[PDB]
Amino acid sequence: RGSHMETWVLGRRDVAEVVAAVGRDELMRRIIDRLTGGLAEIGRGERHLSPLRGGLERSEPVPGIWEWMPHREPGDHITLKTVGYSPANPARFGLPTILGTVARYDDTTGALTALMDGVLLTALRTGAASAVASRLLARPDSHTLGLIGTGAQAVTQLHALSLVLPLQRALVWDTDPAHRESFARRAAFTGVSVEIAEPARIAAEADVISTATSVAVGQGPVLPDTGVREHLHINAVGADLVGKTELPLGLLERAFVTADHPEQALREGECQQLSADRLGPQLAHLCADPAAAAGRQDTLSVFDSTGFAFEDALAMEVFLEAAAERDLGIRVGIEHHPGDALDPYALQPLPLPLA
Amino acid sequence: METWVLGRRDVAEVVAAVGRDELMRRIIDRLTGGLAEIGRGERHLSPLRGGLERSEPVPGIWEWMPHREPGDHITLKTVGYSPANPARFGLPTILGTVARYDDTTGALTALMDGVLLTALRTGAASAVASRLLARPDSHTLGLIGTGAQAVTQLHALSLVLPLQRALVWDTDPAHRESFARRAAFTGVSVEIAEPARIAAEADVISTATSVAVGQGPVLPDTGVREHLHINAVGADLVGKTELPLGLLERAFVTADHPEQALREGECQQLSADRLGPQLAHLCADPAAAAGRQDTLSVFDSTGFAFEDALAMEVFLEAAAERDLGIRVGIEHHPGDALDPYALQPL
Ligand SMILES: NC(=O)c1ccc[n+]([C@@H]2O[C@H](COP(=O)([O-])OP(=O)(O)OC[C@H]3O[C@@H](n4cnc5c(N)ncnc54)[C@H](O)[C@@H]3O)[C@@H](O)[C@H]2O)c1
Ligand SMILES: NC(=O)c1ccc[n+]([C@@H]2O[C@H](COP(=O)([O-])OP(=O)(O)OC[C@H]3O[C@@H](n4cnc5c(N)ncnc54)[C@H](O)[C@@H]3O)[C@@H](O)[C@H]2O)c1
Ligand SMILES: O=C(O)[C@@H]1CCCCN1
Ligand SMILES: O=C(O)[C@@H]1CCCCN1
Repeated sequence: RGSHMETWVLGRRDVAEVVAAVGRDELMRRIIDRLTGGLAEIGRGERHLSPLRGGLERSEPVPGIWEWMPHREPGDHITLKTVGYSPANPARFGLPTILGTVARYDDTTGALTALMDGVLLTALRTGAASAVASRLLARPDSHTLGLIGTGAQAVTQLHALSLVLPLQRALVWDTDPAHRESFARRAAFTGVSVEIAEPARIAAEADVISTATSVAVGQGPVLPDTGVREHLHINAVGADLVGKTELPLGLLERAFVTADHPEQALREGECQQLSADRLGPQLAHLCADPAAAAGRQDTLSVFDSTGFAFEDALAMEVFLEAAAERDLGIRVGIEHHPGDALDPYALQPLPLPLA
Repeated sequence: METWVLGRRDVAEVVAAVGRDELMRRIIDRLTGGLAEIGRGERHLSPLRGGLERSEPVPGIWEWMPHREPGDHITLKTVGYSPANPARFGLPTILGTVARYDDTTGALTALMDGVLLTALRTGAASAVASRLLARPDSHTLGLIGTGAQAVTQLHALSLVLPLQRALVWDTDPAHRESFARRAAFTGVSVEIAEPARIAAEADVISTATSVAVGQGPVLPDTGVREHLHINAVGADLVGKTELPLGLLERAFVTADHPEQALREGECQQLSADRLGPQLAHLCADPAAAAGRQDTLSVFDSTGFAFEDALAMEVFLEAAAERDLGIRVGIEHHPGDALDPYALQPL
């Protein structure tokens, strides 16, 4: 009837090809630009924040969560990221803590049209979001980045931030000695000099900090409440379980705090520690009217990052566009579309080879 | 390492390898056993499902349906209800897929079609309820709505009851016209008949319509047989019902998922205290249904992810039997877990 629909699958080999072909820096800039425009759209009321996401707490081996994150563009498509936070992963299985995929469904028919790896895309859009926030809230001559947690997100935090700020040094800490010791290797491609530094030194020297740890519920802060530079900006990225926090309450209460997604942040971000009156205007507001950020670069600021599906949808479109140009991915007929729409058993087998 | 994907050609090859009747029976058996586990408190009903409403071209909804087995895997069905699909697009109303993820690590280990699977487990669920609640000598099936679910309703029921004929109705003439062809494989003779006649003559009815919210009922309260059992299958949007209230109030009603049915099924029209035991309890203790076969009964079917997990497991086993499917490395598992740009050869 209509032309046969199939699901366009970009797995790990194609996603690697997009990175090699576009270039890491260009790909990240594309994501930054698309996020910036989309957040400003939300800030103008032209689009909406994603609905709250849902999830299943897992107790074992270590407390974790598996979430589904929908975003609908009415009449167009529905994006659904499915993603696990499993922080025993790298230590028990050799896997990323964050493992997921992103799928797109036609909003008109419901058909699954595309499916791709969520691991790299997640890391990219999360670094991008910190870059968006830091352009607005970090001093534009920031030279020193601090990183607490030097696992996966840390790599793209450094990368994104190195594209928007004149970073000269990264001072880095992880409670796992092997993970902080390998960071420099992982960070080499950015050109930014790396030094292992304890949290107190990070707090004392950084212009900009990103916290992105797997700290357990009840076990923060990961950055001690000591001396910070007056203009410090922090991207508080770590987040999973209710009860999981990274920053000291005291520090938050001296900061201009902006959430990506306030309803979410107030339940599972750093803002879970705060009453709502202690939040400034949300990131989308700042994107749409950057004058709202006036004077905030020069005093303490916190971006409370939690992640939401709109970010995944935008990043996925960047990937799909680049994959379309470069002829990447496979086409798989996953859904059964019977030749008679009213007959579940109108099934077509694999054609016979020509003998 | 990789994701095992079973597509449209592979599910065709499953049905051929197993046989339509046998595959249905396999699903009926797994569902019976699984429901009984729930009825004994050994497994739990899936959590309430989520959804996004869609207004164009006609009202529908797209839903996500999770089921966790703590420690093995998480099943997620993603499924649309888009009742203009057949007439506008030549696509099924119900269009979905079912994915399996490892509970421990979160990885995506399998992905398959949800269209056949949904039709089969939904037929199966009615067969489960009907074996308990229809007269065992039922010979006449009634169908209101003769779209895709009606096919597997007839099929599954034909396997647990000695059906000789089906009396059928659809508000779309072209859809009631084609039913006999879609049903012919079962050997059950088909006759088109108005809803009042189906109500008077059927031993067992399944309602599975894409009726709009507030436009029920699809079966009139016009006189029924004493022993009638109804599988009330249709549902999607809150405010959608198929049965007349007067009939529900006189019935022994069992729900697949009571909490869900009270919100989205026929049990929307009832209070919790009026329901009989849930279907899981009846499967755990069939003796609890004694005598209900001979009086008016309704199974309020809404669909829940546990049924999809169980059906998916049947497909996976059959496909493993025959090395069916492809394996695709979708997820980027960097050898270096801490490097999202560690991609990936050689
Ligand atoms: N958009 C978002 O805001 C977003 C997106 C992706 C991930 N995340 C979250 O960011 C966090 C990090 O993810 P990841 O992929 O980098 O995980 P990872 O497991 O790759 O890295 C986490 C690092 O934190 C270290 N760590 C644990 N406790 C610490 C402490 N007290 N101080 C310093 N280091 C500590 C671990 O040793 C590990 O190396 C998680 O909480 C995750 O859910 C958020
Ligand atoms: N487990 C469950 O209970 C479960 C599972 C799958 C589908 N469903 C539901 O079953 C319903 C049918 O799904 P389908 O896949 O067969 O859809 P379909 O579109 O193939 O068939 C529905 C049929 O209903 C007919 N119809 C509409 N209004 C009617 C009326 N007032 N009287 C008689 N016929 C009418 C249509 O003309 C169409 O032929 C949907 O609501 C769907 O969401 C339930
Ligand atoms: O938005 C994200 O992708 C992450 C997934 C893990 C939990 C928190 N946020
Ligand atoms: O359980 C199911 O698959 C169907 C999906 C559509 C809404 C009604 N229930």
